[PDB]
Amino acid sequence: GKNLVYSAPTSAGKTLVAELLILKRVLEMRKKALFILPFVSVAKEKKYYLQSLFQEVGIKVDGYMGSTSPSRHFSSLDIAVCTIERANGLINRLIEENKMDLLGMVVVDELHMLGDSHRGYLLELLLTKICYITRKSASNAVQIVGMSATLPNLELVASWLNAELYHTDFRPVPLLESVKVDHVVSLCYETICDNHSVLLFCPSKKWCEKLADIIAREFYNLHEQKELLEVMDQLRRLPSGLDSVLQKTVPWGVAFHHAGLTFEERDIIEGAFRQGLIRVLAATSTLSSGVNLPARRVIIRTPIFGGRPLDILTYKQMVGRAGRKGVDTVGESILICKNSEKSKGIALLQGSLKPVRSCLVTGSMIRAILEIIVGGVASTSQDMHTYAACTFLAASGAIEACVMWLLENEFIQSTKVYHPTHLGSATLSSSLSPADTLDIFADLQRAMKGFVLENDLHILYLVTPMFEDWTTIDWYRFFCLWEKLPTSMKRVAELVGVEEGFLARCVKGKVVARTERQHRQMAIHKRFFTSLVLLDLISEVPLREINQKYGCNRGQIQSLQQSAAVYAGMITVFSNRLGWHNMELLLSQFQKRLTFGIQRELCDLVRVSLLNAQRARVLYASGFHTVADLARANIVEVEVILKNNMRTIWVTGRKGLTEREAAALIVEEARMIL
Amino acid sequence: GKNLVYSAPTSAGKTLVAELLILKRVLEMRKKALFILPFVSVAKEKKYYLQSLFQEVGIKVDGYMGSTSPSRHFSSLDIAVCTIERANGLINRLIEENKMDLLGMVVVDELHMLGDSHRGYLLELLLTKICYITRKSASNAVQIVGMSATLPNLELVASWLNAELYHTDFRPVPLLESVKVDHVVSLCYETICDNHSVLLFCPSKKWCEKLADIIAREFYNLHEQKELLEVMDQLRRLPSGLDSVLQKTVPWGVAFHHAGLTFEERDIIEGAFRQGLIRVLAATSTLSSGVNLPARRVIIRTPIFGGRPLDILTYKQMVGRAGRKGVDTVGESILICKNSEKSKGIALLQGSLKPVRSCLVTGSMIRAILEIIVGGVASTSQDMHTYAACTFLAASGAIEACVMWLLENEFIQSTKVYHPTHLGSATLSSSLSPADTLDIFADLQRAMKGFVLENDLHILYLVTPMFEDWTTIDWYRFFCLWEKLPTSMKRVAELVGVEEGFLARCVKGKVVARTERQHRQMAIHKRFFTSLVLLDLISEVPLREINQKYGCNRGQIQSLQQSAAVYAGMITVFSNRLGWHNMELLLSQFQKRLTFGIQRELCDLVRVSLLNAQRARVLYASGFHTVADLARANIVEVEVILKNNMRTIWVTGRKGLTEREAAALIVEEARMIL
Ligand SMILES: COc1cnc(C(F)F)cc1-c1cc(C#CC2(O)CCOCC2)ccc1C(=O)Nc1nnc(C#CC2CC2)s1
Ligand SMILES: COc1cnc(C(F)F)cc1-c1cc(C#CC2(O)CCOCC2)ccc1C(=O)Nc1nnc(C#CC2CC2)s1
Repeated sequence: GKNLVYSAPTSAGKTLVAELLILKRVLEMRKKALFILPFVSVAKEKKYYLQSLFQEVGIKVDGYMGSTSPSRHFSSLDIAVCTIERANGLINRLIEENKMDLLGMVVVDELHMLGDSHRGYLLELLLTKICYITRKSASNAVQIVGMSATLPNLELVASWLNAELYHTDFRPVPLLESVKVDHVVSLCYETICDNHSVLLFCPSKKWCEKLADIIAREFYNLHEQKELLEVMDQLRRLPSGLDSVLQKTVPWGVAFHHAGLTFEERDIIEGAFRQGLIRVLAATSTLSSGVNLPARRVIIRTPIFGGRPLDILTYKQMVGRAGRKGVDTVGESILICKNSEKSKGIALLQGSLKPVRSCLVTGSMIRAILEIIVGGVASTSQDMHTYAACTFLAASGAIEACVMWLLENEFIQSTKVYHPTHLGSATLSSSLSPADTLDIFADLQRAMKGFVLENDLHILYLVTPMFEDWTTIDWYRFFCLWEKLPTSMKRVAELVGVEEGFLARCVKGKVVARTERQHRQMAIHKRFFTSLVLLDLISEVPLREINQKYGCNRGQIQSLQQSAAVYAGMITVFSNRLGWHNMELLLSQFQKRLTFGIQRELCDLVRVSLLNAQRARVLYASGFHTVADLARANIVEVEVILKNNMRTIWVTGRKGLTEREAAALIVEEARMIL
Repeated sequence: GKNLVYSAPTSAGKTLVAELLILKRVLEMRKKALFILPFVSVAKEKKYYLQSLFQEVGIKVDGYMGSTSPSRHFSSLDIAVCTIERANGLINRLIEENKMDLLGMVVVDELHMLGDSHRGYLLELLLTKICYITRKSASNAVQIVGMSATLPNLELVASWLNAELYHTDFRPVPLLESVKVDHVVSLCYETICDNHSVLLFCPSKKWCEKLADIIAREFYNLHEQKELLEVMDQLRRLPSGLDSVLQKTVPWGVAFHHAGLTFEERDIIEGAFRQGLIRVLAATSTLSSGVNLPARRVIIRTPIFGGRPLDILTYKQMVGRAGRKGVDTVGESILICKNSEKSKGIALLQGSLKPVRSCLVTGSMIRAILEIIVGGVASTSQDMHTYAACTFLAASGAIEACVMWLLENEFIQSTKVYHPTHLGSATLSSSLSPADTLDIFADLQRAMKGFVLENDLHILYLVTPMFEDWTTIDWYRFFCLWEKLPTSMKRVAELVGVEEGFLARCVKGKVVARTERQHRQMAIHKRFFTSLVLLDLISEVPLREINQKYGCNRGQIQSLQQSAAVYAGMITVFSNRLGWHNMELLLSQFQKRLTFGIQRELCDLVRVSLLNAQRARVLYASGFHTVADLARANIVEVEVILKNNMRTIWVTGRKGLTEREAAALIVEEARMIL
């Protein structure tokens, strides 16, 4: 229980050590384990893997990722496979409730993210709080396990965490590198003739689509069918339908995988590839940091990705997916270069990843100071410097500046001793960034004076996140929709701040330059467009209909859905902690409605993990209006309802599931819910 | 008519050459002649002097200064004694109306203000426009005469204006500067016994008052009466009454003069000092650049003014007031010093004033570009660079940045010819700075959607200027007034943006730190406090009642009065040019009501220059409700009304006026108006 930080090339079973450590710790100390994964997809994959592995030892495994959360109290859980942001929230809530002693270990995967990143600082703060609380109260308190690629300063991280060090560059499939100067037809032909699949990464999404189409054309012209047809049918029965280009590419074992698709389509392509059924997949940069998806031959189209040299970490994690342990002898990754790109290619071939930074006036420091002060762990400035000493920045004078920033904005109160008033406690328990909480407070307080209850648009405007640019807003379409809007929605539009003059400016004049800080007025109209999209989402309209009506593809629609669900949950917690009972009551339902994009009727019927938003409606239309009603039904009835030995329906973390047994698991899990 | 730029010490008849030049030009060419003065008080004094000097030659003199404007069309005028800002506005209007050829000369006094100052850049833009128009369209077009103290780069100014150069250090009363460091009573006794006046310059208002108090006390302990009693009675019957400290200081030949007093009290004190009735006058830095008030001996309290060494220009214009031409032989300017202040004093005794800068992304450059483009004198970048060359900055590449700034904010439209749209023409005509015109547009547009006509407060909030901090707001009193406000005024308070939360924050907690640009919300509450003060002003409540109710002294109240009058006129012109007829109609009355602080009924009755706000009320309450009704009245009637050979009433630019002939002039001017 002396902590641990180790690194090893992926595909070497590096998570094996972590799984055994979780087993030993949870079985001996009977304490909790937090498994922190960087992204939601890998988080779900790991959650299902842990569930499958450990279901036989009477141990629960349920994770806090995305907009979801375990259906059971955290007390019953034994392993929590959460994400970085939600793991930080978990740590903050545990500190607030004075139950840190319940925690037995915090396993962290992909520790290299702790450096330069928009979410690495959350990991740094989480680990810093663990170290601080462990040092203040005492050698079996809380173990930390870390995983990553070859880190130049891995020993520095181990010293920071007071953990052992273990780094070995061993992989069952050695990776060979000998540059030999598109000329891809013969290469792909000789790769396929060897009975091997191909994974090729492209810089753009349209470029990936086009390359998949071209490769399908090559294979169709020049040169199992049952499983391919099964995958085709699986793709067909989806809310968003089947892509035309995907339609003409899939039958030839060639397809594409980009952020434009929906999560279900991406899952279908990934699962098809893992079986070898897809012989060519044109992916993008996102898949590099996605689920474990090995391929004998990996292809990288160009060192230039998005108008800049491809990152060394991205290249390393792309090449790490070259070779299969147990069936391959040697994998291969090829980076096609050019005369001008030869220098970039040779530069990327050599050199390890850059050193890990700290990313700590800065919003991260204000966040950390708030966390410690309102967590009741660093109240007096005497001990608050020990926390700064515990940070990775120290291990590798802004505290006074940030502390003042919190008192100026009434986040904390001074008495020598600092305390939170109500926005410090509402900000920390809400897991909202203190910088944006001022705007959130101002907007919510304004809404409660003049709220519009005719429709859900005013509630949607308050749970609409604009922390990132999900899509390039089309302003002519937006103006047309504004013209077509009813009066009920226009009332809320005027209330929030949307002006017809600004839309008139944008429809014809170029995007107004937001040079001045006071031009958050641009963010208001983007937020209103997003809120209209969200209203269409929760009105249960098809993804394609929204895509044509607003210009946002289905992938961006789903990403906005997840962001709005998480933001609605966060705002609900904020309002609950601020004592805004009517606001909390209005916002409580919306988290699930955004999560699933369903109407108020289906909220109870989506508590079954096996019931989608489309499957909730067909079961709801048939006459099942509640989980209890589902619990009382024959398998054959739901089977025929769904139909109106070969696998068609798709669900996350699935198995050899067919329509026959799919209905059986709906009632079985419905019974368990009761 | 070859322009001219000359410098000479004040108190040497340095304006005689200028008066001669205006006389000759106006009589020969029969063309107008502006006379730009820096401040409103000196502008009024010069206007009255020119009126007296040229009334016998059929030359009409009436200036555009402060919140006032001539009652007759500019066409009838022969000399316009305007201020820097209003002279710039006059030239802009002349350019807009394509009647620039009416101008025969532009005499500029105190040209040293061209350098470091918040109003010098207006002078630079004015002179640059004169030069550009003269050169683009030609020997005797528009003469420019200049004046200043000893200027290190006077020849540079002459070269910029392409004018002559004359610099002379000659004064009839050669000044004898002498710094020296018990005997104070003896020095005061020997100075006063010489039958000469003394002018002290103290840094603080309170210290000036207290020093005058101690000097009066010492004169009393060590101890014409009729004329001093006349001055005392003149001070007595003023709207602000008589100051107790001034009451006990005046009758000993001692008095004080600061911005705290009212314009009428300052005028009375200055007149009494000029006649010799006041022997000792403790003034402040403001009087240094004010009216021509010579003194035999000037004394400077300490070079430390406002926590910093006294300015060199300020010190020079202080010593310039030492010596009377015609009755005195020599002048003395003593600067008492201490051990620590000896170095600063010695530094101030030696050395001339610093060179004149230009003060030209900068708002001044945006203003200049807007003026030229909207005026139709530089529509293409080819010639606009010529205007840049004409500037004093050139004579001693930001245009592209400024032109984009105007296109970004829709001040001008590109076609490559440039034009104004509506806000470019409305911004130039109103003489509003383009930086603040965006906020003004946003606020006025928002008001027209939800205007409150119950009271005059919502109109006042839109004509309240917050370009400077006229007073330090006492937030406890403001909160008390807030909780005591009616509902009609609270409606407008909530409409504009005033929140009880911010007022509560300020009432107990320290003044909130406005570290962020989004915190113009502090300016809203200061503006509302100022608008309440203005509402009490135009409601015709006494100055003392406002001072007790709000904490702002009478001098600050009058300064805010003038600022609000000018801003109301500017906003009225802005609304007129933008085509806002109802807003212009509502704002049209308020300029005069704010100029005089009267009610709607007295607005017509104050058209007589010889009628204060108090003199309009006593005549109105009697039954004279119109200027025409005044024209039909006997002198004895108005005299008895005023009562209910002694010069007891004060009026600007007065003469041996008592209540007997004061009534006579009221009816005489009433007839002239008709
Ligand atoms: C109150 O906070 C949430 C509420 N609800 C949801 C859910 F509904 F989605 C998610 C959150 C959340 C969102 C982000 C985030 C984020 C972004 O990256 C993306 C969205 O926009 C802002 C930035 C980070 C942390 C949290 C969070 O606190 N998680 C937890 N939940 N239970 C917990 C417990 C417990 C007791 C056992 C001890 S800890
Ligand atoms: C439209 O502008 C005004 C309207 N009305 C008043 C009056 F009612 F007060 C004053 C102004 C004004 C204010 C400032 C100013 C200023 C500050 O320093 C102080 C206040 O806040 C902003 C900064 C500067 C210029 C002007 C102005 O244009 N003057 C003129 N009037 N007729 C003119 C003519 C003509 C035809 C013969 C050719 S030119």
